[PDB]
Amino acid sequence: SYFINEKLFTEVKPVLFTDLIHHLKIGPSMAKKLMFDYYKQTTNAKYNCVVICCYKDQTIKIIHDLSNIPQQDSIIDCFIYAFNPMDSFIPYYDIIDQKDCLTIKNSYELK
Amino acid sequence: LTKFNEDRSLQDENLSQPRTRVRIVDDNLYNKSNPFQLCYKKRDYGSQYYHIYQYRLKTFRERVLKECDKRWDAGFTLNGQLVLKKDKVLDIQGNQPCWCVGSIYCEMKYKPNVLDEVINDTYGAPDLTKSYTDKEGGSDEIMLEDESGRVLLVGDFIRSTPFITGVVVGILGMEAEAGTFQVLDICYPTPLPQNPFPAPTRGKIALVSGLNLNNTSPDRLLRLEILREFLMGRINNKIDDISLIGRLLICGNSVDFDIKSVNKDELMISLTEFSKFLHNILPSISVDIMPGTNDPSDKSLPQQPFHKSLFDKSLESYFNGSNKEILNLVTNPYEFSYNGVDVLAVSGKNINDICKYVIPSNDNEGESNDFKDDIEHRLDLMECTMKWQNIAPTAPDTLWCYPYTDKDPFVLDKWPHVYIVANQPYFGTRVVEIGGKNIKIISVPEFSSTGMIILLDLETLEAETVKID
Amino acid sequence: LSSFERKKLPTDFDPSLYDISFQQIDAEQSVLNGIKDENTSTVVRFFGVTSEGHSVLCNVTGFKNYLYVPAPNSSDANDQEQINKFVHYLNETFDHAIDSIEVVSKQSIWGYSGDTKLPFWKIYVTYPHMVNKLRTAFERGHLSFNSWFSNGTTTYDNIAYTLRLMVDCGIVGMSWITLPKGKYSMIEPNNRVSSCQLEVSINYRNLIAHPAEGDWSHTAPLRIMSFDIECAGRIGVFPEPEYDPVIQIANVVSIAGAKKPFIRNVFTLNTCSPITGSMIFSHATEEEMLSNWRNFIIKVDPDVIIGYNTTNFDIPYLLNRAKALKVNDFPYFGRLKTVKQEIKESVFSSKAYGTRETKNVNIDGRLQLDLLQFIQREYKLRSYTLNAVSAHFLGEQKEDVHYSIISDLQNGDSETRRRLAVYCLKDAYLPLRLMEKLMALVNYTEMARVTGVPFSYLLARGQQIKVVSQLFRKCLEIDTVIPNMQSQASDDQYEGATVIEPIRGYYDVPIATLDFNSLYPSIMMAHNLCYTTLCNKATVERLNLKIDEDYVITPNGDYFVTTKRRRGILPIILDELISARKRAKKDLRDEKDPFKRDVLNGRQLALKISANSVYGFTGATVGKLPCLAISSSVTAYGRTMILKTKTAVQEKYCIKNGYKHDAVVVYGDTDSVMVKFGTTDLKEAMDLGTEAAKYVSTLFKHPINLEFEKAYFPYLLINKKRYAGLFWTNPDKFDKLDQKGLASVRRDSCSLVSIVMNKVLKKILIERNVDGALAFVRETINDILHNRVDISKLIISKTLAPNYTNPQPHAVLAERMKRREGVGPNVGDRVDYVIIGGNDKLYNRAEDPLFVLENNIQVDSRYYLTNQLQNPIISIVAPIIGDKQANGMFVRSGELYIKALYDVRDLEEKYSRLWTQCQRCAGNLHSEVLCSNKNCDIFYMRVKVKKELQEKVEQLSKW
DNA sequence: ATGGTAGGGGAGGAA
DNA sequence: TTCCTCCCCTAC
Ligand SMILES: Nc1ccn([C@H]2C[C@H](O)[C@@H](COP(=O)(O)OP(=O)(O)OP(=O)(O)O)O2)c(=O)n1
Ligand code: SF4
Ligand SMILES: [Ca+2]
Ligand SMILES: [Ca+2]
Ligand SMILES: [Ca+2]
Ligand SMILES: [Ca+2]
Ligand SMILES: [Ca+2]
Repeated sequence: SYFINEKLFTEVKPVLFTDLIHHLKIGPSMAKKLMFDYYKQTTNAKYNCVVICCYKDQTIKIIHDLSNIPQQDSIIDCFIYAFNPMDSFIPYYDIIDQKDCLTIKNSYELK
Repeated sequence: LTKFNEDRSLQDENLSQPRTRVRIVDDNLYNKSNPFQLCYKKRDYGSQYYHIYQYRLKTFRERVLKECDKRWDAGFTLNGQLVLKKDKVLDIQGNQPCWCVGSIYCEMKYKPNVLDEVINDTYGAPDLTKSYTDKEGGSDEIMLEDESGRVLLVGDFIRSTPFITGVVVGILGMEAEAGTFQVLDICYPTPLPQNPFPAPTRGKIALVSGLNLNNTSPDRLLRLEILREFLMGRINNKIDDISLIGRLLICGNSVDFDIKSVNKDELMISLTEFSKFLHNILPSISVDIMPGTNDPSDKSLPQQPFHKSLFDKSLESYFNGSNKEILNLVTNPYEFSYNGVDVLAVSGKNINDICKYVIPSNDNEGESNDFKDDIEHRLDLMECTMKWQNIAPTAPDTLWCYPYTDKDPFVLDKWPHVYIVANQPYFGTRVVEIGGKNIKIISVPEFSSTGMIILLDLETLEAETVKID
Repeated sequence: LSSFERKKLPTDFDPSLYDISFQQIDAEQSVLNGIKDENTSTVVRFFGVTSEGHSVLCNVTGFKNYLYVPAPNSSDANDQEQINKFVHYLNETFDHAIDSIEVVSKQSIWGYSGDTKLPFWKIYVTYPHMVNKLRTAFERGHLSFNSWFSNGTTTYDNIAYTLRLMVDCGIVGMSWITLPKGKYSMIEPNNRVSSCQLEVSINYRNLIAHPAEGDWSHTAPLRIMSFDIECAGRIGVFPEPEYDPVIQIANVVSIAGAKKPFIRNVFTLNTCSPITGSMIFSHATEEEMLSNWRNFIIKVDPDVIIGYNTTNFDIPYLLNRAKALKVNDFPYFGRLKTVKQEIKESVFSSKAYGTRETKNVNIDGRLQLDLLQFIQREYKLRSYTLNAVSAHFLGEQKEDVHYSIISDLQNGDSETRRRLAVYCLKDAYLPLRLMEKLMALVNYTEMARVTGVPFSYLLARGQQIKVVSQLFRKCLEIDTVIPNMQSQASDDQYEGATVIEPIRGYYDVPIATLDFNSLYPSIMMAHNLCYTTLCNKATVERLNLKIDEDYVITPNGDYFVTTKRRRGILPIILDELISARKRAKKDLRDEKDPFKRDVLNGRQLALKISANSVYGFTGATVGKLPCLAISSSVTAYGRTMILKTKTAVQEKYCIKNGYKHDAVVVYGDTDSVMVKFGTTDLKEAMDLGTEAAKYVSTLFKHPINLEFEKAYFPYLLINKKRYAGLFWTNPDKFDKLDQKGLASVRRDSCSLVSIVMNKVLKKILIERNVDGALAFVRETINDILHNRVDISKLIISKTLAPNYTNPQPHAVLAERMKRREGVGPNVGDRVDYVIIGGNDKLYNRAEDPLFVLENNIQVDSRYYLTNQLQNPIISIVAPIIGDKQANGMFVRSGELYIKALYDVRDLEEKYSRLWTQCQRCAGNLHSEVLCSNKNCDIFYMRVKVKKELQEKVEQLSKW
């Protein structure tokens, strides 16, 4: 469900919203919602929020300046990206187990 | 109010599928013959850098003459002493009009000279030398070499067009001071054929260049990961706009490191990170990696593809035989054929060096007819490089090459519909048309300084950009 | 062709109303068919050119060569009838040749015997060659007449006829002569013997010979003709005149002191396409080519046929070729119509110039200034090939066409022949540019005007002839004769000067340097040393001279008389020669161009070898007038001046006298004293050196002068006559880095050592980081051991010698080259070689670089590291770090694939740069570039990088 | 015919 | 293995 001790707090490495897809097998259009409700209510301790912003012209920016840019229109979606309560920066990535993809299967078999 | 816009952007579709979708299959032309491909064996470095020039002249003489028979024709009546005729560049005298063909060769003072560096014991220094031309000195000379002769050129035209070395275009002028020309008209070679592409069920291509990964992480790795996530459709609505992107094309400068200091340490961690990204992205998109100038590949321009050894063990399943459709690893200037749309791509060094010729250096005044600053002049340089049939004019002279013998791959044989040049500082596109044939010149920008990745449609050829930050 | 022939003579020209005034460039003895003037028929022909550009052939008629003998000591010697019977007897014996015997009162040049003048007999002869026979007869004693000269006598004033006329009339070489209006006669067109425009004849009493100072110091419009030839030789065999033709002959005739030549030609053997700016006389056969070239020279009438290696190769080749082609009228192209040019091989040996065999050709009336000889005399360089001297002086390395491709270029078509023609034009315009830059004519004109020898002696004979000429002129001024002394076959040596023991070490204190201006000349002028001031103890007792007032006893015990008694002539000669050096140094003081200040520095450094050679004259046992009592008496007086300076500065600038530190003279070589004042400041060390120069010069007699020369803030005194430091003249910026003797300024050390030592010294002395210096040293030792130094940096050069006892590497190499190619280096040519690897002895193991670059033989690296680079570097780094460290200095698949791929990425970026710089150099973008300018940096490098890139790519193929 | 002497340093050969 | 001639070159 929402195993939020080792998913956020003791998750001390910054937790990406794709880790939800890879672990809980949840979908992106649902993992964003899980992160959403989490930071809305479940939060109890200090946690830094990082949010992506995609516009009509397809611009993808994350710094989001905490105040605004022409958001008064042109914003298609605004998904809550990774959290970093450790607050510094710089996650690290690696090989990831596939076969959990609802995005798209490329075209071909790996042979 | 940041929280309320989040609340509004609550999308909660919640299916999107289990049911992974499939990208639209756009397949490169199966490996038949790549003119830019040289195995490391059979490279005979014995010959000199003169078979290249001889072949260029020998092949462009016909291309220029097929146009010069009609324009400047044998009965052309220029003001007086009509055109008298062709000649051999040295066999010219008098003030009568005349026209010959020759491989222009510039002579600038700031073009770095290796003999001077050796005699000054300063060989091996940083080669910053931002530009070659001497604008504030006017000392730049533009000769017209041929088989036997070297005629200096002066006039007004050499202030209009670039006139880059190595190119072979027939000139027409009046001998002024027994050594120079007074250029009057320039003949570019005959138009070159294209391939026909049928109008019809979709297609796109994600172009990206200048990744420049290293140990330092000023958002570079994070921008790359956001890129793969957006290419996964995980950043936007799932399909119908990202489901069909088809293929990625990394266009060089993927791994940037300091050769001068690191001693090959970071050049491995960068490659491991790059292989992590490739393993994360390959089950979803096919990828074609193309070596740049700052990459584990040759410095000679026909750079051969990346080696399988550079990549992590994780990707070994991809490097198995009969899997070129997933990962490609092509030579640097490559002639793809994606669903019939012949797209020719470069790492972007040729245009960089051409601009080094034309653009001035630190001057220490503003010209509109000249003084290419950097906005559209780069697209004009690519236009010329599609007029001048070869795609690397100053090849042996300033952007070094394997000293070919009896063949030069750079001189074009047929125009491609698309001509992508990489690592350009600015993004631009022009649907140029010359000789009844039209091509599309896309100029992909760097993915390090900027965030743009171009999405080129393969049925309307109207590329669009998407900026990542 | 309306520009060739000189300015036409004025129409209204007659022997009256005009004063032919011209500059004489040449002079040679000849006989003049016609009436004997003043009982003699021989004449001296003064070729020259007047101010407007007309040629001249003034024949100076009427001079009779004379021989001086002391009047025999007898009673009848004062009887006129006896003298007349004597000249009668001589005419009986010596072919009616002796004219008369004048009685003149002269004195000898040897010693101050008093103010009384002996009576001498001036024996005139009709033709000047008779004086040699007469002198031999007088010296042996064959004359038998009243027991006068039966024992034997010593003759006087032994000098050639031409120089005798030039001395008596007062004509220095390259000076101005004015034939007065109406005093001269013109040779009628029937009896003309030359091609010159004005061919006159004057009596020697009439002509006015101006001194070369004042209004008569300018120079006439000479016509310098440079040229060059190229021969089409058989394959693999050097061009031999008997079988290999001359195919082209360039020409760059020009006027002296002009910006650009006014003639260019190329006489080709076949048809040649036109070149812009240069006529092309294309002939059909070689005989016609040679004859037309001769006619061309005769029509142009150049004055100075300059070239590069023309004396040894070009002109002899042309002459032997014309001889082999039965062209009989070719070899007559001097200013005289019917004198054949012939080759006379002569050898010149000297300590300062070395043995070298030359093939002199007698082009009568025209100077010759083969630039090879001029440079081999004036400049010390590693090699003297045209490429290398052009790269050194002009600063340009240009293509040098391959030898074997000359035959193909010739037998191709008119375009290839135009290519040959432009090559020849470059080769022929090179010597003229060199002559204009180096200022050959101007310097040699000053030398021939100051000394007195003709211009032809400056490049064909040593310094003794200059001293002889100046001596004879001064003696003639002062009524003196020079006794003919048979050479004292040899000696061992006399005493030299003192080289103070060095306090070796590395000094961070400033090191002042106090030296004397022209030491030995100043001593000679100061203490009146001369031949005519020499004296002995008996003479002092006879004449009753007083000490320190009329004579001085030199620290060698020899006596000389003060200027109150006599004024020696060597003071006067030296005065002129070091007062001309002052006005040659008053020019580079006012010179801005940096390359002009190392040519105006080669003019003050040639009038200081010419003043220190007046001493060497007195010191040379072999060679006339050797007096080892003026020459071993300046070395003393030079050994008691450093011994007095090193004792005065060391004991004045001490703590007792109110100073901060005790001064210490750490070194000093024959005049200098590298005093270390003890202060760290540099503006104070210079301020003390300047004060010391004044105080010490106060102790000696005028003109002896000690001046503060330079300073060295960092100083590295390796050994005796070897050191290095920074050259400071003003206390705010250093001028350069001096290396006095170290293996970097030697020329028998590979260029690698020079470069390494210069960089090491630069770091240690200027940059002051010793650790960075050592790191570079270790970096080089790896390069040598891994074969990463280019052959251009491993070439050693030594001067071949005439004969050897202990075999030398370059000597065996020269023999082997002669055996391989058919021609090898001659005596006096520097031989270039690198030491290949092997087991047999060193001398058997040395090869021509072009043989190493054509057979890939392995350059011995252990030898270079151990012998060449080790000891110099150790010697210069041991003072800083101590000897121990110095000697110590010389005693998975992925990461593997990143290597051999960032190595090829460094070789294929140098390969292209080099093999496209060759194209930018030859200018030939479209055809093959075959270069053989083996004195080019990139030479030996392009092939190495190619052989390395091929191998590295072959190796990278495997992965 | 040919200016001088002092002196370092390399190669090698004999005792 | 230590002097002791040649031999080249330079410094003054
Ligand atoms: N080619 C030479 C150089 C020098 N000396 C002798 C005579 C000098 O008087 C003395 C001094 O040597 P220098 O090199 O210092 O020459 P000078 O000091 O005489 O000239 P200057 O002081 O003007 O530099 O050495 C010589 O006999 N032959
Ligand atoms: S080798 Fe190259 S750089 Fe050297 S002279 Fe020849 S062309 Fe010039
Ligand atoms: Ca020549
Ligand atoms: Ca001195
Ligand atoms: Ca001195
Ligand atoms: Ca001085
Ligand atoms: Ca010694």
